[PDB]
Amino acid sequence: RVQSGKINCGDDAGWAKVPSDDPGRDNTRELAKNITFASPYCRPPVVLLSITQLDVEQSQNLRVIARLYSVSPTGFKASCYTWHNTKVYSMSISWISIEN
Amino acid sequence: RVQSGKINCGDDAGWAKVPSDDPGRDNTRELAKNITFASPYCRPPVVLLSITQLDVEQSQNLRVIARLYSVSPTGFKASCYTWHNTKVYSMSISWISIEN
Amino acid sequence: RVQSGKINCGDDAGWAKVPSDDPGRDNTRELAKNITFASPYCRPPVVLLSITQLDVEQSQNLRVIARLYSVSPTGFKASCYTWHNTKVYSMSISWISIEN
Amino acid sequence: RVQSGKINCGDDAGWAKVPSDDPGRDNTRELAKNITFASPYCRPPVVLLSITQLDVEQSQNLRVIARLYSVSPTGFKASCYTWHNTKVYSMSISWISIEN
Amino acid sequence: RVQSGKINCGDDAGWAKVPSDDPGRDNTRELAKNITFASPYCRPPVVLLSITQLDVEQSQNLRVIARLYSVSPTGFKASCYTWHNTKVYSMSISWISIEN
Amino acid sequence: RVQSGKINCGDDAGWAKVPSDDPGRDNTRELAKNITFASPYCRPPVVLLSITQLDVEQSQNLRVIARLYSVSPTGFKASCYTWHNTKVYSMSISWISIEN
Ligand SMILES: CC(=O)N[C@@H]1[C@@H](O[C@H]2O[C@H](CO)[C@H](O)[C@H](O)[C@H]2NC(C)=O)[C@@H](O)[C@@H](CO)O[C@H]1O
Ligand SMILES: CC(=O)N[C@@H]1[C@@H](O[C@H]2O[C@H](CO)[C@H](O)[C@H](O)[C@H]2NC(C)=O)[C@@H](O)[C@@H](CO)O[C@H]1O
Ligand SMILES: CC(=O)N[C@@H]1[C@@H](O[C@H]2O[C@H](CO)[C@H](O)[C@H](O)[C@H]2NC(C)=O)[C@@H](O)[C@@H](CO)O[C@H]1O
Ligand SMILES: CC(=O)N[C@@H]1[C@@H](O[C@H]2O[C@H](CO)[C@H](O)[C@H](O)[C@H]2NC(C)=O)[C@@H](O)[C@@H](CO)O[C@H]1O
Ligand SMILES: CC(=O)N[C@@H]1[C@@H](O[C@H]2O[C@H](CO)[C@H](O)[C@H](O)[C@H]2NC(C)=O)[C@@H](O)[C@@H](CO)O[C@H]1O
Ligand SMILES: CC(=O)N[C@@H]1[C@@H](O[C@H]2O[C@H](CO)[C@H](O)[C@H](O)[C@H]2NC(C)=O)[C@@H](O)[C@@H](CO)O[C@H]1O
Ligand SMILES: *[C@@H]1O[C@H](CO)[C@@H](O)[C@H](O)[C@H]1NC(C)=O
Ligand SMILES: *[C@@H]1O[C@H](CO)[C@@H](O)[C@H](O)[C@H]1NC(C)=O
Ligand SMILES: *[C@@H]1O[C@H](CO)[C@@H](O)[C@H](O)[C@H]1NC(C)=O
Ligand SMILES: *[C@@H]1O[C@H](CO)[C@@H](O)[C@H](O)[C@H]1NC(C)=O
Ligand SMILES: *[C@@H]1O[C@H](CO)[C@@H](O)[C@H](O)[C@H]1NC(C)=O
Ligand SMILES: *[C@@H]1O[C@H](CO)[C@@H](O)[C@H](O)[C@H]1NC(C)=O
Repeated sequence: RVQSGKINCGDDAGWAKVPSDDPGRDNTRELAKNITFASPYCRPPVVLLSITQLDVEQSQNLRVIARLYSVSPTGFKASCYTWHNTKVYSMSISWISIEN
Repeated sequence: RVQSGKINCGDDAGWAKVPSDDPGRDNTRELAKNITFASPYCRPPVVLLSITQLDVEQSQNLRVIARLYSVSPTGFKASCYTWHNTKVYSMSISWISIEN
Repeated sequence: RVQSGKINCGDDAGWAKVPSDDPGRDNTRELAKNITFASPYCRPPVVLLSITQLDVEQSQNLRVIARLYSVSPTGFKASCYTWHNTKVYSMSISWISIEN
Repeated sequence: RVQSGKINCGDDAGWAKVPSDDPGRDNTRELAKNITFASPYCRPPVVLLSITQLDVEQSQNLRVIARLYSVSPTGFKASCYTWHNTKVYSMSISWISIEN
Repeated sequence: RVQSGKINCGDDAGWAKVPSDDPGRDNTRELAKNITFASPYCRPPVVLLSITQLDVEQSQNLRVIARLYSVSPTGFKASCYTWHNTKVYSMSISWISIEN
Repeated sequence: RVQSGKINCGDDAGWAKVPSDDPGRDNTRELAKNITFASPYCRPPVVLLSITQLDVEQSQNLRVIARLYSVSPTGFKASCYTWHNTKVYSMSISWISIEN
C-alpha cells in the first residue's frame, strides 16, 4: 500500500522554539507534527517529503527545511523547520509512504 | 505502474487570474495544467507533487503553492499558484503517480 | 524495491561553474552529484526529486533548480543548480527511486 | 491483488456431456464452472489451475483435465474434464489469480 | 515476497490414521506437515497447493487430496490425504505463497 | 511481471530414456522441455508447477512427477517424468512464474 498526506504548518508564531542541533544556527523554531498512517504497515515504509507551499518574508533570508526525523511501521515524525531571523508565514509539506 | 512528469509553468504573465478561495488572499493567479497519464490506471493512483524550479522576485514575498486539485484513473489537475504582489518568473512542478 | 536518499549541496562556493544550456541564463553554477543505488535495479527506476532545505540570500532573486539529468539501473546524475547573481547558502535534495 | 478459490466438481454423473474438440476422444464430459472474482481486476489476471483432489475408478484409465478456457478481468471459465469410459467419483481444482 | 517449497509425504505407512470428517469416507490417513515461511509475512499470504508426484496402487482406486487447512503470517498446515483401501506409495505437494 | 504457460508432454513413446537418480527406480523416462520466458526477468522468478492433464494406463501403477530442475532469469528446465512399467498416454504441466 501507498499512503499520502499533507502537513500544513502555518505561521511560525505557533511553531515551537527548539534547541539547535547545528552550531551555526540559532533561534531554531519547528512545527513538528507526528503522523499516523491510516492503514498501518508492518515493515517501515520509505517516506519522501516535499515542500509544496511557501510564504516567506522577503526582507530576510529564506531559511526552511522539510525535516524527516524517523519512520516506523505505524507513522513518522517530520517538521517544518526554520532558524535565525527568517519569518515563515506559511509552509506545507505533502508526503508519500510506500512499502518496499 | 508508476509514471512521472514535469510541469513547467513559466512566467506568471501567462498564468490566469482566478478567484480566491482563501479570504486572506487576493490577486490569486494560477497556471493550472491538466495532465493525462501515458498508460492509464483503472483505479486512481496516489500522486505526489514537488517544486523543483523557482525563480522569484526578491523585493517581494515568496508566495507559491504546488497545488493538487484532483486525481482520476486517467490523469490529474494540478497548478502553480501565487497571490498578491508576489512575482514568479519561473516555477516547475515534477510529479509522480503510483498504483496502490 | 524502493530506495531513497538525500543530497546536501551546501554553500554554492563549492559548486562548480558550468556552461549555460539556456541562453537567457548566465553565471550558471551547479553541485552535480552522481548517485549509486545501494541495491541495484536491472531496469531503470522512476526517480522523483524534492527540494527540502533552502537557505537563500534575500537581497537577490531566488534562483534554484533540483535538476534530474539521467537515470540508469545503477544510479542517477542530479544537481542543485543556480544562476546569475543569486546566492545559495544551502540546498538539499531528497529523492526516491521506485521500480515500475 | 491475488485471489484464490476451489472448484469441487464432484461425481461425473452431474457433469454434462459435451461435444469432443479432439477427434481421438469421445464420450467427453465436463463440469464447467464459471467463476467471478470477489474483488474485480481491471486488466485480466494470470490464472493457474491445480488439481488437488482425485477419486478415480481403478479398473479403467485415469483420464482427467483441469481445463482453463478463458480469463477476463471479472472472472474465468474453467472445468473438470474427462472422456471415454473413465469414471470420476471426485475432482477438485484449486486456483489462483494474480495481477501482473 | 513470494515463497515456495515442496512437501514429500512418502509412503502412507508413515502417514497417521485420522478421524474422518466426511461421513462417506473411512480409513482416512494423512501426512499433515506444518510449514514455516523462511521470511515471515505480517499479513497471511495466499497459498496455492499443487500435487506434483504420484505413485498409487493400480488395483485400487486413486484416492488423494492435497489438503490446505489454514494459513497464518508465519506458515501453514497442509497435508497429503487418502482414505479407504487406496494405497499411496508416494505423494509430493509443491506450494507457493504470495502477499496480496 | 508474472508469466504462465503449458507443457504438453504427450505419449511417453516420445519421452527419452534417462538414467535413474533414485536407486529404487528403473526404466526412468522423461519429457524434459526447456522453457524461455517471453519477457525475461533479471532476477530468477519463483516458479510453481501443476499437473493438469493425466491419461494413464489402469492396469499398471500411476507413476508420475512434474519435475522442476532449475530456474534462471531467462527460463527454466522442467519435465514430465515416469518410471518402471507405468504407461503415460498423456501428461500436461501448466506453470507460473512470479518475480519476488
Ligand atoms: C552568511 C552569514 O553567515 N551571515 C551571518 C548570519 O548567519 C546566519 O545566516 C546564514 C545564512 O543566511 C546561515 O543561515 C547561518 O546558519 C545563520 N547563523 C545563525 C547563528 O543562525 C548571522 O551570523 C548574522 C548575525 O551574526 O550575521 C550574518 O552576517
Ligand atoms: C503579514 C501580512 O498580513 N501582510 C499584509 C499583506 O497580506 C498578504 O501577505 C501575507 C504574507 O506576506 C499573506 O500572504 C496574505 O495572504 C496576503 N494577503 C492578501 C489579501 O493577499 C497585505 O494585507 C498587505 C496589503 O494590505 O498588507 C500587508 O502588510
Ligand atoms: C526580469 C529580468 O529579465 N531581469 C534581468 C536579469 O535577468 C536574470 O534574472 C531573471 C529573473 O530574475 C531570469 O532569471 C534571467 O534568466 C536572468 N538572466 C541571466 C542572463 O542570468 C538580468 O538580465 C539583469 C542583468 O542584465 O537585468 C535584469 O533586469
Ligand atoms: C491406447 C488406445 O488408443 N486405446 C483405445 C481407446 O482409446 C481411448 O483411450 C486412450 C488412452 O487410454 C486415449 O485416451 C484415447 O483418447 C481414447 N479414445 C477415445 C475415442 O476416447 C479406445 O479407442 C478403445 C475403444 O476402441 O480402444 C482402446 O484400445
Ligand atoms: C462407488 C462406491 O461408493 N463404492 C463403495 C466404496 O466407497 C468408497 O469408495 C468410493 C469411490 O471409490 C468413495 O471414495 C467413498 O468415499 C468410499 N467410502 C468409504 C466409506 O471409504 C465402499 O463403500 C465399499 C465398501 O462398502 O463398497 C464400494 O462398492
Ligand atoms: C511396492 C514395490 O516395491 N513393488 C515392486 C516394484 O517397485 C516399483 O514400483 C514401486 C511402487 O509401485 C515403486 O515405484 C518403485 O520405485 C518401483 N521400483 C523400480 C525399481 O522401478 C518392482 O520392484 C517390481 C519388480 O521387482 O516388484 C514390485 O513388487
Ligand atoms: C509525536 O511527536 C512528539 C514531539 O516530538 C513526540 O515526543 C511523541 O513521542 C510523538 N508521538 C508518537 C505517536 O510517537
Ligand atoms: C483540464 O483543466 C481545465 C481547467 O480547469 C478543466 O476545466 C478541464 O475540465 C480539464 N480537462 C480534463 C481533461 O478533464
Ligand atoms: C558522475 O558525474 C560526473 C560529472 O558529470 C560524470 O562525468 C560521471 O560520468 C558520473 N559517474 C558515473 C558513476 O557515471
Ligand atoms: C459461464 O459458463 C457458461 C457455460 O459455458 C457460459 O455459457 C456463460 O456465458 C458463462 N457466464 C458468464 C458469467 O460469462
Ligand atoms: C503443526 O501441526 C500439528 C499437527 O496438527 C499441530 O497440532 C501444531 O499445532 C502445528 N504447529 C504449529 C507450528 O502451529
Ligand atoms: C534445455 O534442455 C536441455 C536438455 O537437458 C539442456 O541440455 C539444455 O542446456 C537446455 N537449453 C537451455 C536453453 O539452457
